[PDB]
Amino acid sequence: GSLARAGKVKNQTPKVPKLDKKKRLTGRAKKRQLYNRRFSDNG
Amino acid sequence: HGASRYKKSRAKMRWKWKKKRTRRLQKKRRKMRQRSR
Amino acid sequence: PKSYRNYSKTARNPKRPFEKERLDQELKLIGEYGLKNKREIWRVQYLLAKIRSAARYLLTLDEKSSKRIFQGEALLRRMVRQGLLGENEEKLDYVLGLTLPKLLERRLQTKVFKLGLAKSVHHARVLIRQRHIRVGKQMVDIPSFLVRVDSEKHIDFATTSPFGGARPGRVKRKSLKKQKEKTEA
Amino acid sequence: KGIVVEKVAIEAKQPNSAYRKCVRVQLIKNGKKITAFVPGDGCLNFID
RNA sequence: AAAAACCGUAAAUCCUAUCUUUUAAAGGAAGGAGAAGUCGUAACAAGGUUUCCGUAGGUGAACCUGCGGAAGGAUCAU
RNA sequence: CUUUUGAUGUUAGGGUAUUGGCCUAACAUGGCUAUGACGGGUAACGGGGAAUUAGAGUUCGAUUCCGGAGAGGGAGCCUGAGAAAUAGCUACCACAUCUAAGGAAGGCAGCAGGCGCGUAAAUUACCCAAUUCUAAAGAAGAGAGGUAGUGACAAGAAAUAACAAUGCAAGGUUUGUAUUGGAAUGGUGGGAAUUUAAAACCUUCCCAGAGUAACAAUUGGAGGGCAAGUCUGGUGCCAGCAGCCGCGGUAAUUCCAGCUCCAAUAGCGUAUAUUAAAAUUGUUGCAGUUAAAACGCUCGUAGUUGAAU
Repeated sequence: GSLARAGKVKNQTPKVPKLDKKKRLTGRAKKRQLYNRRFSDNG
Repeated sequence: HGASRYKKSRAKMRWKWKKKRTRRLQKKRRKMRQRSR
Repeated sequence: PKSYRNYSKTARNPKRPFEKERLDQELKLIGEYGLKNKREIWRVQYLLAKIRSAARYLLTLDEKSSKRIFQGEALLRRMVRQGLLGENEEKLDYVLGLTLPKLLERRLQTKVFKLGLAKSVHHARVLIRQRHIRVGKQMVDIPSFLVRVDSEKHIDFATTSPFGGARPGRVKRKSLKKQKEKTEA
Repeated sequence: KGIVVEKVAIEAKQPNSAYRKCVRVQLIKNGKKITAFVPGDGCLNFID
């Protein structure tokens, strides 16, 4: 007899949007970005 | 199960008395079956 | 009823999905050969495992066994034709030593980058996609094209490509320039 | 596929402490009564 | 040609019997799970009567006692 | 177990296209069985094959081909070279259609399609052009078959950029990286060649046709297993998460969210089943003093195994 609390924190969570950012590039260019950001800058 | 009855390491009821109680229950059940049939 | 057209897989999933060293070397390979996705090197390992299993089975047989002097020579000549083996090779043991880079060297993008044309491996990939390259009398826009030892001699720009002698440049920009010149004059 | 009979809260085990929101379903194949857990946080009130 | 009879092939229905599967049920008796419930202290220390086995009887319960075994004993030993 | 009611065999016959207990008459008492008969179960059509496989193995095979069987369930029959035929007939049972009530007519487990059942499966499309069959055999038909439609069942290839300059970082004037700014190219729209039975698709050619290339990639996670945050808010044993171990009672690396990151990627989760993992079914190849497991003991038939020459 405690089904009235379903979704308590779901409903109590403050609502914030997801903003805009840049379009997240995909595909072969994503792999090239991971590759060079992993092996180039580090020294 | 098999022949590893008793072996009280678990700290349980004594197997001999468990067997005796089960046998008493079986005797009662057999008597009830005989009465019914 | 059911069509009799055969079809089969080309890649095998790795198992143990999060092996750090395997992931790192895969990233090395795909980044430095400019390929697009983890499926590609898996197809390459699938192929290489096929030749490797063939070679292992052949090497299990004794010498002078007709099965050997047939299948082994067929495999050897096929490998030297695809360019994975040099003239210094004569045995199947040398086949057994084939590696992933030695198989990735024959990709079309890798070959065009090596020969020039594109100053980047990704530039080579994108050019192949934009169908600017020819293997002689025939134009292919498949970057995973594997070239043979009789093909690298005639890899060059497609005749219908702007870099191959076709339509020079941006028709929009050219028309705008000519219209502006005509209006000014 | 089944028909919801009613919602019910079920205790968690002793080390835990929670009222998992499950439902009781009468299946259509056989009319058998089963208990099915409703995943998600607030999904219990989203079923009739 | 109808029609009929007789052997034969023989659907189908009914009776009876058996078997298989499912299922109701007063009452009875288990098992498992839950909670801080009640009563005791059985086992683990020589667990405060060493423990256990088979069997038999008894008791609110764990259990107790008799007979014969075992050490997995608390003894590898005048 | 079988054997009155054919079970096993003999003799004679009947019947068949032919042999035969296939059936009849007489006679005999045989026939099978722990090397599993006779029964029961199968969510069992068999095989060619499929998945997984180091080698063994384990599981699957309704389903392209072959063989078998069936046309709601049984039985019977005509024609015919060939049928116990079912888009042939006859009857019964169960359904079910029209009827003027007297009577007629039916069989989608063919192709579409509908209802129902369900977790679970497409268009009441086009054509005989290809393959092939039937005919009185170019020329007619063929829901055989082919074509298209629906189709993230599976399978293959493969976009979501690339490049040059400064500014920044790293290095002795080489790499990565926010600005600019021109090329390349598909997706898409249109016309055409072509293809096609017709059409569509592919391919090819010509016009338009990308800068936030808005022509924007998602799914699942970030304690361990297991790659990736003790970052920030909310909740505070509640809500919830969690395959397992566990997290949650005011610093929650695990819940609810934002950011970031990780993995796979036009694919990614979930459920169930199955295979490997499993040398946890062990012939290869397990274990049996104490973890599960040497029969209380001996004899003993079947079985298994057996000195040398």
